[PDB]
Amino acid sequence: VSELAGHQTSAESWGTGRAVARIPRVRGGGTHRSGQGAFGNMCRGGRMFAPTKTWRRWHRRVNTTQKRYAICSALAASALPALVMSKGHRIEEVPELPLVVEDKVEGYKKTKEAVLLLKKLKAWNDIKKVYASQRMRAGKGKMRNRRRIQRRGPCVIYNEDNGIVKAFRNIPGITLLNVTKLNILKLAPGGHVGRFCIWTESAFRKLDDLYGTWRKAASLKSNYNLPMHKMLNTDLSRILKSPEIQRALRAPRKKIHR
Amino acid sequence: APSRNGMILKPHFHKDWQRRVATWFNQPARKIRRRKARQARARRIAPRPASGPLRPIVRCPTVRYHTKVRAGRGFSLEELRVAGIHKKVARTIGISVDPRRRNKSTESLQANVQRLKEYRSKLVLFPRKPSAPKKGDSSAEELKLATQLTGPVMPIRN
Amino acid sequence: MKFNPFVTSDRSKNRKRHFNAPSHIRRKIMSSPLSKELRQKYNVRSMPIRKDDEVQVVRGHYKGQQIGKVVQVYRKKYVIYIERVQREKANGTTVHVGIHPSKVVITRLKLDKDRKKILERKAKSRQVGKEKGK
RNA sequence: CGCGACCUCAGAUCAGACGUGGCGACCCGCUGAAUUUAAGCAUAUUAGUCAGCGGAGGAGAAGAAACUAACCAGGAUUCCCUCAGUAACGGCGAGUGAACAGGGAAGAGCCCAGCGCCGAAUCCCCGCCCCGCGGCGGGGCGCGGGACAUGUGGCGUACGGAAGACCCGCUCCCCGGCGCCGCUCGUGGGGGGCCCAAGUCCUUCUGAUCGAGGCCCAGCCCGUGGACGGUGUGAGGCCGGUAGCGGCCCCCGGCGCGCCGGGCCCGGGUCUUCCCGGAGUCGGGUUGCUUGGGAAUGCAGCCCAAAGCGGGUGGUAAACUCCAUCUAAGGCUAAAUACCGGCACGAGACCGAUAGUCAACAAGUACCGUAAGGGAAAGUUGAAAAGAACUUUGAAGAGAGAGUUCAAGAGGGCGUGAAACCGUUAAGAGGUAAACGGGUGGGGUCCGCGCAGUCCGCCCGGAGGAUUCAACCCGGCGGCGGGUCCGGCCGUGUCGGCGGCCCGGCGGAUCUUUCCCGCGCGGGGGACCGUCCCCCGACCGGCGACCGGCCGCCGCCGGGCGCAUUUCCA
RNA sequence: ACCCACCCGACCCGUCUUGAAACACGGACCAAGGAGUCUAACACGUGCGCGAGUCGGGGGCUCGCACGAAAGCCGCCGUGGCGCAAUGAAGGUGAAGGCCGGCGCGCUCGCCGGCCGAGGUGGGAUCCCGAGGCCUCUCCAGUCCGCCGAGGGCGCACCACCGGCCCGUCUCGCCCGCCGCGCCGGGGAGGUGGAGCACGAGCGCACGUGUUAGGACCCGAAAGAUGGUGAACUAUGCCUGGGC
RNA sequence: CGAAAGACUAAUCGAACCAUCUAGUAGCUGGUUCCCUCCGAAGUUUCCCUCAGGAUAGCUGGCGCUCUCGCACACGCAGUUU
RNA sequence: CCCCGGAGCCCCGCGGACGCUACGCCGCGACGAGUAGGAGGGCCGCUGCGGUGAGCCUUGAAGCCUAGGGCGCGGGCCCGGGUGGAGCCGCCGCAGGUGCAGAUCUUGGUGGUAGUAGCAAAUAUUCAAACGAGAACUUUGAAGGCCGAAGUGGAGAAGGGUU
RNA sequence: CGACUCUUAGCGGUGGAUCACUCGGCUCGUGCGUCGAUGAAGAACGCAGCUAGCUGCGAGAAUUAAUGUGAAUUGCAGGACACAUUGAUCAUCGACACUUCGAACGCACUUGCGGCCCCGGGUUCCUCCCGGGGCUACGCCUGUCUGAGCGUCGCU
Ligand SMILES: [Mg+2]
Ligand SMILES: [Mg+2]
Ligand SMILES: [Mg+2]
Ligand SMILES: [Mg+2]
Ligand SMILES: [Mg+2]
Ligand SMILES: [Mg+2]
Ligand SMILES: [Mg+2]
Ligand SMILES: [Mg+2]
Ligand SMILES: [Mg+2]
Ligand SMILES: [Mg+2]
Ligand SMILES: [Mg+2]
Ligand SMILES: [Mg+2]
Ligand SMILES: [Mg+2]
Ligand SMILES: [Mg+2]
Ligand SMILES: [Mg+2]
Ligand SMILES: [Mg+2]
Ligand SMILES: [Mg+2]
Ligand SMILES: [Mg+2]
Ligand SMILES: [Mg+2]
Ligand SMILES: [Mg+2]
Ligand SMILES: [Mg+2]
Ligand SMILES: [Mg+2]
Ligand SMILES: [Mg+2]
Ligand SMILES: [Mg+2]
Ligand SMILES: [Mg+2]
Ligand SMILES: [Mg+2]
Ligand SMILES: [Mg+2]
Ligand SMILES: [Mg+2]
Ligand SMILES: [Mg+2]
Ligand SMILES: [Mg+2]
Ligand SMILES: [Mg+2]
Ligand SMILES: [Mg+2]
Ligand SMILES: [Mg+2]
Ligand SMILES: [Mg+2]
Ligand SMILES: [Mg+2]
Ligand SMILES: [Mg+2]
Ligand SMILES: [Mg+2]
Ligand SMILES: [Mg+2]
Ligand SMILES: [Mg+2]
Ligand SMILES: [Mg+2]
Ligand SMILES: [Mg+2]
Ligand SMILES: [Mg+2]
Ligand SMILES: [Mg+2]
Ligand SMILES: [Mg+2]
Ligand SMILES: [Mg+2]
Ligand SMILES: [Mg+2]
Ligand SMILES: [Mg+2]
Ligand SMILES: [Mg+2]
Ligand SMILES: [Mg+2]
Ligand SMILES: [Mg+2]
Ligand SMILES: [Mg+2]
Ligand SMILES: [Mg+2]
Ligand SMILES: [Mg+2]
Ligand SMILES: [Mg+2]
Ligand SMILES: [Mg+2]
Ligand SMILES: [Mg+2]
Repeated sequence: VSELAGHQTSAESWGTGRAVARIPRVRGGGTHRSGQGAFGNMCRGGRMFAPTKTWRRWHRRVNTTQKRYAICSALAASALPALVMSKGHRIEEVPELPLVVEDKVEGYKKTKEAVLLLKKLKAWNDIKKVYASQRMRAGKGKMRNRRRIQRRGPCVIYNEDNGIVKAFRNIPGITLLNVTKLNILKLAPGGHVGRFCIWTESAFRKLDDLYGTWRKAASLKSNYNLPMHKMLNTDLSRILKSPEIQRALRAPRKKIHR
Repeated sequence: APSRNGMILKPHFHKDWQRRVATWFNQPARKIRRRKARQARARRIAPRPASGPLRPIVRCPTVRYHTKVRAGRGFSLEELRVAGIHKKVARTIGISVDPRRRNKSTESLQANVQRLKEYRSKLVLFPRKPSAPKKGDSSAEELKLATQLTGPVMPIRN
Repeated sequence: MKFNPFVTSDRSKNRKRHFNAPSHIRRKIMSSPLSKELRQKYNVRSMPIRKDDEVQVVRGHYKGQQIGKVVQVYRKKYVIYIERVQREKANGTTVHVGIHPSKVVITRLKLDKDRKKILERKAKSRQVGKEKGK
């Protein structure tokens, strides 16, 4: 809010003794606004309580190493179709979920080419859905240039723009990310981890260089490895009915004395 | 009031700080602006190093920084004299000259000299007209490069 | 999307720019399309409509095939009045119902030197687009 | 008793110039509180801050050391990070509070006075001619005037300079014009103009559709264009736009070439001989302010008042003594930096008419106050005025009909139309004010039934009808699972190849300059070590990491199986 | 859930208050608005990333920013902060000890070789060993699997305690060192001060709660300051007219 | 300004009015906005230009941690008593 | 002295819920006053952003009304009918100018008071006629009255600003 | 049953909450970064066929010219124009124009007095009279002219 807001009067509070209510009141006149109360956050006119400042701490910051961890997590659950399906991405007829395309796609220069590529990969249903989602936003956003809203559709991770990003552009839903410049906000929208992705061989081969194996640095991000896992065999069903564990357990008391 | 254990602390919010708070919503813009102007300085000074002028090796002062080495303001007069450069010309071939620098130690003196010797070597002085006189370098080293040097010229490695 | 950073997308700023647009700009705004017979011939999509271009209404109540002559354009009100597109008041006197150029279609232009040249411009810059795309 | 020089000083509606006020976000120069805090209060603090006055510019101010340091030393100002909430100050309380060094943005340096040399070599102004002329300029020519020796101009200024001899090497820089060529980064600099994709397709709701269903591949078309807005609802494809190293037209800049007119005979080193610096300024006292600056950080008034191997500084006063380090008392300087005022743009996790600016509207308006000054309220018919013709009652306001509208249960302060409050209609009640908690009962209101609700679902038995199969084999397809790990792909741990090692890269304070290249160092080889890859054999976890056969089992399709089977139906 | 009936119960809320139905204050009614915020700084807790590190700023490199004033990257990656060292006003100093064998007279002192290498006591989650059983359809033999385990061990973390080390200081002592033999330098033993050491736990971000500094939960003085506007009323002086 | 009453100075006077410093300061009055669940006080300590306020302990809550054994196989602790 | 792809089962070690959102589900006990104050959980609630419901909406969104039907201990919510006429919501996260009975609170609106208090300073009105929809009040005539030339008469200054 | 009162609902009012709109704000950012004696800012008074205010303009007064645009403006009138023509209307804006106060400038603030040059009527330069035009501020700079002084000197 403006600093001034509310202090553009000369309101002296009438003292006590004139009945009334000890607010600062608009000095003088034969206007309507003539002893109406001012300043106080209760008062019409008045001044909002603890006004908003610019120097509120809007921006926040995050360790580099975490951001990277985040982006890994995200890329990992771009695989794992369950998650991607749970994030909604209609990915039923897609062929192999780290979904990589020849790099003639790098240099398409027309939408039509792009759209036909999606239909051949069977991603087109995601778009189809994006289209369908396109509907009006509810509330004051409307009056603030956030009037239409829709899904997020497939990402397309390209190694270099040889045209491509022009081709996939009007197709609603789609994003493009350079690999060498990934982004969480787009890989994991809403901070929801699954995302349907379409990689391009060149980009996809560049991942191991960008983030490293476990037994090699990034070799591109200075000094960086992928994170470690805290428990290896995530699938504990297999663990629990292993030999070695179920050998050594007391037997299950499961009768119920009521 | 204080309340049981924790830094007594004097914070300086007694004058009208709110009148004079400085917010950094500029910054990004300003990173952009400066950069543009930077790029435009390069494109102006076509083949000259964008960096600017060659600057000399120099030790920092004080028992602390002592051991580290920096860039200087410009090469001192002894150092030009010895390398065989006229002081008013040095400004014109991309050589920073400060004149206020004393030169105490013979070692630094010869280091900087060795820079200027090095520099003049790896310099591609264009001629005044396209019609070539002396000094101005050969049409070979001119066609093969009217090329800049991005980054400080002869970078000062400690 | 748009990309040009000197243009708006800004409900309010567009609307002001439309509602407080001046007449020579409202010429461009109150443009209407050419029926497919003309569209073929002149190789033009659309033309700023004018005082006596014959016209078919396409949408609304008056929606029909009845090729009326435009009577008058009321650029103040963004609206054109058309030969027989009218309704009786309570006292009998007829009144032209305002139709909005975009829900109309031009069936016969009122060609003069200037208009002819415009359609010659639009064809030209179209075919340059087609030659560039080829 | 004149005339003449100059000097100091007047007057002019003398000729031509210029300053005057404003705006004031940012900047510079003064001036300068008190609320406040210290739980009182006086120094301190608030604060060199508000208010006051002055003066600026697109920036200002600053700035080319009388600097820092004390190091192996750095090298104008500004700005950011850091230093540092530190050194320091402070009723050593509350509170205050920098600086160098280090890393960054940017980066640019200079000119006088003096000391000297040059016939004043300089300047301003008048008048004629040629060019040029909307930022009054160039060339020529005048015994045309003045300024100037009480000192103009070139050279030169502390980084040293001047003048001499002979060592060397050689001779392009500027401006006033006039042309002409390449339209010169948001990917054609700036401004302006005008143009450029694709459905109103088929049914169907609707008052009206931009809706809904469909359209040779989610359907047709475009899509470097699916931003936005408009259009009788919700629109990529109706219109404007949007996109695009897209088009044309103007106008303007900026740089490239040519010609003319002028100016301009403009170096460096080496040895000799000369030359060298800002006074009521420094410095001391002092008082007052000021500072973090503490026996005085700065700035002042007054008194005193210098020097030249001097002068200043060297964060504890003073003397002696070495070192260091600058050169004060004259001046100019872009650049990073600032910007709640202005012109013009974009954007927002902001506000949504008691909000948001006082102000969405004829608002700094109405109105108030003598005046300074104060200072509101106030948005919304409908898609379209189609804003209710006409009859009728009434002096009219008002109605009654009629009509427009999808709607006037939208009728010109008219969207929605809450509550408080009132009028009426209906129902119920009524001497302990009303209202309330718990417990029932009576009545009302609607809701659910039932014109049996006897509610379903298995399995079974029986009596009636019903088609086709289960069971069984045969053919095909698919799935699961499995071991012989059988054959092959696949990968973990180990061992063998020292095999990738140079046909495997990176790293290393491991070495070697026997190497190479560039100048004891830099780069590249070359060794060494660490780390990552090929080849086969063997053992083992045979791991959801897969194929192929084979086996076993499941399911599906199609054959046959005609009725003690098989489902259906009652 | 609407009305009505009756029995029983039943004082009007808000607030300060030892005590409110009060002859305490606020409140006729209704609508909308209306009060613990934000920045900074600490503290402790908690979540994440990394770990003797950590760190991002500030800057820079990548684009006309549609989304980007983002995101990514940097021998700047670390100038620098904070941490890895303390103590003393300062000059300054600055965290190890043991054993064994030998040489100096083992002198609980001085100098030379070898081995171990953060000390010890009590308690300590946990781990390890485990006599022994307890059966098996027979009499014994007898490997395998357990169940428990009397008893004994290594013992995290933390606590109590003892020694030990560094800095300051005292006491008392006797030796050693050299380019400078000195108002030099270095040690020892014993007390005592320290926000110490004694095989590291920090850094970055986020959330919370607390405590301040800020308008600082909202509203409230009497005052204080700066700079202006008024003598049309009124107070007095003067000028020029009127009146009784 | 006052033949003086602290009178008068534009309904204002023991210091006019207007605007700004200013959202001045307040140990003092007043208010301080949804539900359930759980635990649940103090009005005493010492110091205070302290006595309508703070500090400090006390009382409250929250967060935990280290251990303990009803898993036939327990040590410590108490508004008691002997 | 035999195998569960079959002992037939009160126990089954061959495979295992109808059950198992392991932030789930199940079983035993004991317990339950609360200002100031603290803490927990809210599938309580309000506005906006990232995600997400192939969500809802002119065949009717929001809002408003409701002697309709229900849920929830509650905060609150879901349904039915009406009105209205354009937008809105569930879930997972993020953000906050997020919940009112009071503050002699601010603004606006409304009651009771109440058809009440009041329309009582300066002696005074009456008769006829006109106009007119309409006359206690307008105008005309008559009568009775007053101000009583220091005026309720005629004229100016200041002030007003078209009266 | 009656009147009144209270309660509830239905319909009417009262009032304008709610919701939904938004040519307005508020915030952050970018680029320029320009006033004035050649009369600024601001003030006043004027100007439309019908116009009060707002806005826009200056006695050429809702605007002239010029360029670009290419048929309107529109509340009603009335008109023009040949929209095969410098051409409606818009926009731009380079030319032209810009009443009175105001730093405000002849002196005064009454709109009150003036001075001096030039023109037309008025004369027949006869001054008057009227009307018009141009000058008439302060401070300051360079030059010019005219001067001042028992200021310092020179020759007579
Ligand atoms: Mg407000
Ligand atoms: Mg809403
Ligand atoms: Mg640089
Ligand atoms: Mg005080
Ligand atoms: Mg106090
Ligand atoms: Mg006091
Ligand atoms: Mg001060
Ligand atoms: Mg000021
Ligand atoms: Mg000025
Ligand atoms: Mg300057
Ligand atoms: Mg200087
Ligand atoms: Mg620090
Ligand atoms: Mg201070
Ligand atoms: Mg000279
Ligand atoms: Mg189009
Ligand atoms: Mg629309
Ligand atoms: Mg659209
Ligand atoms: Mg002071
Ligand atoms: Mg000293
Ligand atoms: Mg200067
Ligand atoms: Mg409003
Ligand atoms: Mg309103
Ligand atoms: Mg308002
Ligand atoms: Mg509203
Ligand atoms: Mg409307
Ligand atoms: Mg309304
Ligand atoms: Mg309706
Ligand atoms: Mg309506
Ligand atoms: Mg209405
Ligand atoms: Mg009623
Ligand atoms: Mg009744
Ligand atoms: Mg009491
Ligand atoms: Mg009582
Ligand atoms: Mg009270
Ligand atoms: Mg009361
Ligand atoms: Mg409210
Ligand atoms: Mg923590
Ligand atoms: Mg604390
Ligand atoms: Mg307050
Ligand atoms: Mg606070
Ligand atoms: Mg106050
Ligand atoms: Mg005082
Ligand atoms: Mg008190
Ligand atoms: Mg508890
Ligand atoms: Mg309890
Ligand atoms: Mg009290
Ligand atoms: Mg309880
Ligand atoms: Mg509408
Ligand atoms: Mg908000
Ligand atoms: Mg209320
Ligand atoms: Mg009465
Ligand atoms: Mg009388
Ligand atoms: Mg009279
Ligand atoms: Mg009279
Ligand atoms: Mg309204
Ligand atoms: Mg209103």
